[PDB]
Amino acid sequence: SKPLLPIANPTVLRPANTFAITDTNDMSHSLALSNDTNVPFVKALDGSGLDEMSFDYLKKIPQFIQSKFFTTTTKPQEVLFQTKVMPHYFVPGGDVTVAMDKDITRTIWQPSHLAYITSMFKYWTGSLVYTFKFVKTDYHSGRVEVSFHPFSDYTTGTYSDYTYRIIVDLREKSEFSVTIPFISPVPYKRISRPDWDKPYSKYAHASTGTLVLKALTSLKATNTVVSNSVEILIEVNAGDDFNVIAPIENIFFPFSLSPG
Amino acid sequence: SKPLLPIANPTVLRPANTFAITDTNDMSHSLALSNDTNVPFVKALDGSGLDEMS
Amino acid sequence: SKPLLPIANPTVLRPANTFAITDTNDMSHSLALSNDTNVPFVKALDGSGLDEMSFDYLKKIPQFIQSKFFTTTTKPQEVLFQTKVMPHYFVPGGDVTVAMDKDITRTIWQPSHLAYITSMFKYWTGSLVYTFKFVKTDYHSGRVEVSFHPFSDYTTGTYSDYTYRIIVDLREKSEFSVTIPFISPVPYKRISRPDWDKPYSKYAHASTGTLVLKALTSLKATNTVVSNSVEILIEVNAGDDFNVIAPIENIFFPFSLSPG
Amino acid sequence: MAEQINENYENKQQLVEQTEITTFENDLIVLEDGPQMEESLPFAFHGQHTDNRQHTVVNFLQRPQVIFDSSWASDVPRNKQFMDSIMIPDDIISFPMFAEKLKGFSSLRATAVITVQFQTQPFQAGRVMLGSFPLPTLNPTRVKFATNHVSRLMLLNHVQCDIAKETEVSLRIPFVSPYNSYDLVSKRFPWAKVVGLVYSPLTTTIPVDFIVYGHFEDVELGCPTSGMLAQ
Amino acid sequence: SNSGTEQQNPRGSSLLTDPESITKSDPYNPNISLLISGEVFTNFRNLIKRVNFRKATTLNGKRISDTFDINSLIEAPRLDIAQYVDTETKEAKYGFSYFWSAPTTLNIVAEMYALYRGGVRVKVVTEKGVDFVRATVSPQQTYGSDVAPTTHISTPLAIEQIPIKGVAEFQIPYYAPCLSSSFRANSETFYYSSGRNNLDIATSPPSINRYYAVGAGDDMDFSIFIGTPPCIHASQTAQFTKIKQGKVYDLRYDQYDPFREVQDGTAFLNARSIEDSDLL
Amino acid sequence: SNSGTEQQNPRGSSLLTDPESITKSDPYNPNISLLISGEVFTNFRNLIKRVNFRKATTLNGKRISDTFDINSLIEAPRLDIAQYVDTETKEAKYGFSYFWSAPTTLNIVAEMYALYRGGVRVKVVTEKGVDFVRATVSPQQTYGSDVAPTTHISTPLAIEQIPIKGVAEFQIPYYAPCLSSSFRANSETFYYSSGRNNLDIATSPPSINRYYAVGAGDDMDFSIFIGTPPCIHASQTAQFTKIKQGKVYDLRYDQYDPFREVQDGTAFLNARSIEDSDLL
Repeated sequence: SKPLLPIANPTVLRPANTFAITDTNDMSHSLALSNDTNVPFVKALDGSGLDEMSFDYLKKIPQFIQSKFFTTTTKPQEVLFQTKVMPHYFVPGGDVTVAMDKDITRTIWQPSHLAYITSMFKYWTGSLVYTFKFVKTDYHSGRVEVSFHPFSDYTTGTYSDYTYRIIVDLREKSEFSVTIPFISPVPYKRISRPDWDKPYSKYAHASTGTLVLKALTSLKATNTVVSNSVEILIEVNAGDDFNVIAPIENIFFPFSLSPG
Repeated sequence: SKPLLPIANPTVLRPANTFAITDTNDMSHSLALSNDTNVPFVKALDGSGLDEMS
Repeated sequence: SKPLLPIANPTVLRPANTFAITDTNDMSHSLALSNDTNVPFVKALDGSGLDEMSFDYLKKIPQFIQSKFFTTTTKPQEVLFQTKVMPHYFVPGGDVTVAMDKDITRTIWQPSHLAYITSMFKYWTGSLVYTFKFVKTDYHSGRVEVSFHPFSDYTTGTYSDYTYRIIVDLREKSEFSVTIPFISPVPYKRISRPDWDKPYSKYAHASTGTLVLKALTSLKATNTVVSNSVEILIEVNAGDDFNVIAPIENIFFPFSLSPG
Repeated sequence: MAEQINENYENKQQLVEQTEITTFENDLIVLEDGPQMEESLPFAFHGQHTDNRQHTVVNFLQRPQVIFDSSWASDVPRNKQFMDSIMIPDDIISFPMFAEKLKGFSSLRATAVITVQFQTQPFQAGRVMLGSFPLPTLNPTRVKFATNHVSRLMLLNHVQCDIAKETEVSLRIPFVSPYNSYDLVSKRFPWAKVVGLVYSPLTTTIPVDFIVYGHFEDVELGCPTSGMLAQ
Repeated sequence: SNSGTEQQNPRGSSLLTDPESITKSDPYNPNISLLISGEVFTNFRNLIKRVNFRKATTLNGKRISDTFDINSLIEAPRLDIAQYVDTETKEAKYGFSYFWSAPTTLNIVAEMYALYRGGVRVKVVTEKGVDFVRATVSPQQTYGSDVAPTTHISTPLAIEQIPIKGVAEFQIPYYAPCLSSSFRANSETFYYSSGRNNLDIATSPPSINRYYAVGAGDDMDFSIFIGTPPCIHASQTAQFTKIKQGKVYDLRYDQYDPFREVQDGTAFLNARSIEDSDLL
Repeated sequence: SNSGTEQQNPRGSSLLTDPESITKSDPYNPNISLLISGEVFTNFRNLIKRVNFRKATTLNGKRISDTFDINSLIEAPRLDIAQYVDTETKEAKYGFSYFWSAPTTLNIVAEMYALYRGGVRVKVVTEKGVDFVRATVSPQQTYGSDVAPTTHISTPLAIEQIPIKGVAEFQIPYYAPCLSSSFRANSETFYYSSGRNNLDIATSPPSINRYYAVGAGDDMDFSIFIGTPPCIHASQTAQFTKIKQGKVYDLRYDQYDPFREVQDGTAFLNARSIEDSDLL
């Protein structure tokens, strides 16, 4: 035959498909035996059907973020623990501390599990789950008050009776874990460099509010059989609606180590 | 398999789609997580269903 | 008519289709009378419907790899033959031995049938079939033990009673052929340069284990009518599940000869 | 098939008797004799030497085996070990009950179960963490950074114990490897390294004692082998 | 309830169910990521498809080849300690450095897992005047031979033409004996769990600078969660201490990305990669 | 059973059925090539489609043409013996060499078979400044004439434009009188079994270096298995003996592949192709 052909649609040509995009198509060459040679997805390699790669699995893993004490010298209404409500923290003592010279040592503060996982994004949302462990016996005793102040600080003139709180009687009880909801004027808050020693009024863009663990009582204990100190162990979990968007940031660069 | 292919229609290539036009298509790269990532239209942001842009 | 046209999808252009791929399409020009001019496939050119090009046909062809002897001086439990379980070997005396000068001669060890066919790939799997010929009469006699040690060597402290073995009574019988299965911790083992004189503990990446042909008995024979030596002739065949993957290697370069 | 017309040699397909593993294939004649009309004594007459049960080689692996039996005082603080590290399954299958049974097997694919006991009179406090780093010989770069600190171990697969609440604790570690099984003849590719840290120190002088048990479930034993390597 | 004697939120329980809300009501808000972001993020398996620049080859000559291991790209690059000496006052200042390297989107995810499975995608950017770029994989080790060939006759070849396609995109499959392979360094030598592969990028005419960007192929999958890697603060890139001959950036980095400015930090004097035994 | 008096595993029986397992049970494991490799290999008919570089034309001048036989490309190239003389001590060292040639994926398969049938695919890479490349086939022999024409008026022509497509891909059909043709050299002269064809690659402007890569066309088929060819170890490419003026590689090779490094081996002094009569 061999007849002519009508003109086609005007095209526009690129050097590469868009690096930025997750989907659509890729122009690479296949160095395999055939094109679109792919390895089938095999699940439960880790022994469980939980997709260990899923964000909704990783985010739900508890992690210790700070320790406090609760003693027989604690006054009532004394704050034991006070944090901005935010997913990203620093690891307490798990710093990377390398020697530079015979006597110069430097310390890199290391990221929370949530801090690392949200490190590449820009905004977050959803409820968080704060767990409190009390390493004690059935023969210590104490009331703590976990009150969630959604928009404000805990300062002078801050009555905790306005806020969803839980007054837990720690006689036999030993642990405590609440889901702190996402209450904010913004559908998303900012991921940031974590700062323990900041109020909420600063970092107002990265936190929803402040949560406070407050003593209602001194720690009751007979000194001849049990101790006077009891360590508060705080963990952070990331709820179920915890959603994270806008992947145009980096707060933490990872590196690998060299074998020694 | 790998057989030959017939010749295609003659094309004509541009540096850009026409700036002037409202519609049709745009050749840009998406800097989002995925291509054709778009925000849904939400109406009555101004408190009324009147399209304040119309 | 002649109206305008909408813009097309953004394309990306290459100098050539991917050399590496077996399938998909090729951009070449046809120097024939018409495009996609192809010669129809005609089978049984070789007189048989077996696709002489199929890997699953080529792999199933027996080939002699080493000779041993079995005499009236052989002690019981003496190893006659010991090999790593692997498809690729060297041809015994079929070396390429060319003269370089009036008195310089060099020898190229030549590849097994399986060695050559798997030479372009990287990993193999599947069962192998080792054949043992005993060039004797009905008036020789002997027991041999063919025991497959899947993960280990044959050394001191190696009892062959732990392993699938065959104690064959060679009075009238003369031949012997077993399918040695693929037992390994890896779904595939490595194709390599073959080495007879290596144990399994070295080449642990290329072999499944060691197979051993061991005498259970001296060779019984009256010296006035038959001989004292009987030659063991070993062949190697490559099973039916023998699968070979990852075509990114070359161990053997072929060449053609010049007419003399 | 190459066709073969044989009339001088019988296809002696009998005289071929496999006995579990070993196959005899014989010429001439096979003979077998003994006392004829064999009976057995009923079970009341003997059987004072056995239990009313049978033990395979899969149990003997499902049996708990004591690995550790020790203590730790109040001098060890958070993020420091209270028990020695355990390689799975090297520090388990090296005990004679298991090793005598795994011998003669190529490999092992099973989930391992590490159980730990804890002794407490009700006046003692503290918490303790038991985690497992997968495949420590394949990623040695990352082992000691994921196990020198609590809150990098507990996001791994871990199990905690409140000293004044839990008297037993058991972590289930499923088999996981780039491979199918665990090479027994060469002991290559252990699939976890159990480490034990202190989540919070003791509050009294009285140390705490602990027993570490280890067994396997979901057991798939490999091919029979001699299991000896050169050296 | 929210408190009690049993462990109120163990790991195995956190993966499945959340504790009661402080409100003793429904604490959950509906997902509206698609309504504000315009896109939804749920799995890191998709996010690793994003290609970012990973390494650069500068310190060789005008060569026609560049061979290097593939699994090393799934690792995050080594962090190095940089010794700086003041050309005037001769006292030492000390910082951190990525030697002609940087991590990728891929490397942020891969460092949380133990094994990998699937193909790696490599895209190259070259200097001007380069006409072609060719990619080939080879096994790095002819097993049982002290030396590996310098050519191959049945390996994959893939040619991209720069002046008509400026980025040379290649996809390197998964070729390893095992189900899922390993990508970090180890001292295992008996038999191997990694698929050890080379990748040779050629340029016609021969050139000096090769810029490599890496990303996840479609079939990319990681296996066992192990934990968060050792990290460095991103803000440490802009912090610097001034000395006589110039600036000393806490996190020093090279022109690994052919599109980033060259930071005005003076060259160091010695480099030492942080070993696992250096951690205190 | 596994043993007996009849031949337990002849050829004709090995092609169809395997002997009993040593386990006296099922010895077979299931095919999982698609599950690990991501692809399945079963037939060499598909593998020959892979194109690798085969020869190079350097030792002519700045010409506008390069004519050569097509069936010679299905052969593996001749292996040559190289005489090296030490510029100092004047003793001879001896190695092997591929004179501006190398085998292809295609050549590994074609050397196991006797006859071929189908079209050959030839792809060319040229030097800079070349604008066009043209391909034409011609019969090499005007039968019955002592000379062949220098032009033709009804032959195939195929033009590729380099600066917009850098690799000039051509496909040469199967034109021979017989069902399946022969591709190796013979002394047959009565009538012929090979389809003797030339192939003329032109360059505008005329150039010197022509790099050719060959592969199997879709209709490629080989006929009669004959056996494994004479081979050379691939590891012999990196082994060398040092002399005064440089290195002497056991397997010496040229820049046949315009993307491979030039190996640092000194030129030889004499070349001799291994004849079939040289084998001992």
